[PDB]
Amino acid sequence: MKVGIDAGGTLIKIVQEQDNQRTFKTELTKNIDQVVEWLNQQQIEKLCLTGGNAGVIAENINIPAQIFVEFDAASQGLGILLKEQGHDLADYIFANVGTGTSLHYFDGQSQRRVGGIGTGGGMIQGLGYLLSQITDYKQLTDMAQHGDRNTIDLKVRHIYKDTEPPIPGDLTAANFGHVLHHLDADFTPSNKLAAVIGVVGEVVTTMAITVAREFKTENIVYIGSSFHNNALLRKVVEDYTVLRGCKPYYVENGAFSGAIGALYLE
Amino acid sequence: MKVGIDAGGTLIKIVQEQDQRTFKTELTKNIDQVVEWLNQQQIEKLCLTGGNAGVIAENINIPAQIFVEFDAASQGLGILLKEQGHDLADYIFANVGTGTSLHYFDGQSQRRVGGIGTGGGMIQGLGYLLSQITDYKQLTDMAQHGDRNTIDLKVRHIYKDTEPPIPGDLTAANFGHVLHHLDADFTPSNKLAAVIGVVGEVVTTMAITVAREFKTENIVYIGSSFHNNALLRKVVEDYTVLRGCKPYYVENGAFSGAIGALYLE
Ligand SMILES: Nc1ncnc2c1ncn2[C@@H]1O[C@H](COP(=O)(O)OP(=O)(O)OP(=O)(O)O)[C@@H](O)[C@H]1O
Ligand SMILES: Nc1ncnc2c1ncn2[C@@H]1O[C@H](COP(=O)(O)OP(=O)(O)O)[C@@H](O)[C@H]1O
Ligand SMILES: CC(C)(C)[C@@H](O)C(=O)NCCC(=O)NCc1ccc2c(c1)OCO2
Ligand SMILES: CC(C)(C)[C@@H](O)C(=O)NCCC(=O)NCc1ccc2c(c1)OCO2
Repeated sequence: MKVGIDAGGTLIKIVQEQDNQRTFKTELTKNIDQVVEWLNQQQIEKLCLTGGNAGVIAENINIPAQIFVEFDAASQGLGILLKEQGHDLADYIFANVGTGTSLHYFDGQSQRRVGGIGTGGGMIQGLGYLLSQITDYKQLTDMAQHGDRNTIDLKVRHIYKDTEPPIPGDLTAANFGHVLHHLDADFTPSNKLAAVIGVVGEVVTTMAITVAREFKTENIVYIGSSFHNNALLRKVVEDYTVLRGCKPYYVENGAFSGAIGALYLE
Repeated sequence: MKVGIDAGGTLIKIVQEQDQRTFKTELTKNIDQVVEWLNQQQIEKLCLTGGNAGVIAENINIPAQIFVEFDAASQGLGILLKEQGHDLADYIFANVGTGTSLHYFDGQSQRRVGGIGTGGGMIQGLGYLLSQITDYKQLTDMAQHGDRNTIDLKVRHIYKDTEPPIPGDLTAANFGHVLHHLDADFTPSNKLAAVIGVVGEVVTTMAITVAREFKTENIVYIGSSFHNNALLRKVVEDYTVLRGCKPYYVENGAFSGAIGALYLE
């Protein structure tokens, strides 16, 4: 068997290949000791590593392992998954929405990193904690789907009132920009959490359409685990990608692009 | 006298000219008292811009020309840059207000090249949610000597002891260190420093991205979001220089739109 590991800041993504059967395992980066141990109990024909914690694994296992640069590995894996699922895209932006967010332009034969921003899943978790005292990711994300942003976010029509805006009125003018018009309010943990995800999705999508235009593609492929159990984030990103005339794509097992890629760079 | 007013989401910026200009600011909140002041005054020419120009116009008892904010801001900025001894053949400008709007100026005119709702309004609102402080002077002041280190995550923190493929001192995930420091103490300074951080960083990233697209090294930052907030100016200044671009701040750049309303007329 063959194993691929993308050991990120938050999640360790593991892909095992026997015959042609794939196994897709996720594990916490916090529990990296139990990944190293599992690995040490296994019969492995080939081990390929990538991600920020790849080296922690590599220095505590009993076998050699090839190590790849995660930008390369993610592009390779995502090419594999896009093909298999029927997407045949000449070019595209891809946005790896992980703990942080990295943005890449794939021109048809290779990738180039073209931007990055620190708004991603880490912010959802961290800023989510500070506003809700919720540490559990499922709990945090589920609760945010129950939320309404309208008392928190300020729209363009709120600013332009009864006059004609220079950009459409329903757009977000200012994330958290309505909070001070609603100080009579509670600000419920759900509402606050939807606004966090709101701001994270809008920033990511904004940067992505921006570089899409810069590199003259209209296809944007979103990946990373930040979308798992977060319909809200996936909605926010999708709607605004379409609103600005780009085509968004999500891919089955998108979050393992890295782990897959590492296997097929060997 | 001639009057130019940029009535924003949060602040109303007033410029009076006799001969010689006067700069004055008031809260959008208190728009009523701006209208009262316009109504008692003899004015040769009143020019309006911004989202609340309409609210002004329909409550004043005199006529008023209304100009579009992006054109006016561009025009006033050009004027202010020149008066302050700059000759930039082109530039990005980043109007950082309640929300942020980004423009490319090619030497003759401006195009909007994007925008983002991370801006002064988010500082105020998210900073209220993290701290319960509503007074702006106070909010921005608490932030100034905060420490972001237990809150933000650097690339070096993800990459541990191996060589990262981008510089390790870079922020990797805003608020991304929070869960590794659950052992109390998120203080209001550190939290507010982190809000400013994320807003400075998002704004600048957008700015330098459009600066590359449009092939200019010059980025001019305006808006009242920089008032009483050295840390926002620092965060933005440093990341811009990091990315190869030249940052510029402009004395009274918050009044760009007000000034421009007067000289499009
Ligand atoms: N079970 C989970 N526990 C914690 N976070 C989760 C979970 N499932 C999804 N997430 C989300 O996924 C995000 C991380 O996604 P991902 O696996 O792409 O990042 P990473 O590769 O660990 O980080 P990076 O590659 O930026 O170092 C988390 O911050 C969180 O928002
Ligand atoms: N005295 C103040 N009161 C409230 N907000 C202020 C003040 N001074 C600066 N600000 C900041 O500036 C922002 C407004 O920027 P501005 O350029 O005036 O935008 P707008 O045109 O939308 O009013 C506020 O969101 C706040 O962050
Ligand atoms: C694992 C990665 C680090 C590749 C991933 O999480 C990522 O790309 N994160 C975002 C990193 C980034 O590009 N940040 C942008 C940034 C923007 C502004 C900054 C800054 C950093 O440092 C200080 O000012
Ligand atoms: C006064 C203005 C509205 C001109 C100024 O505050 C501004 O330009 N704000 C930002 C508007 C913007 O470009 N927003 C970006 C945005 C990004 C994502 C969005 C979205 C809007 O609506 C829903 O998803």
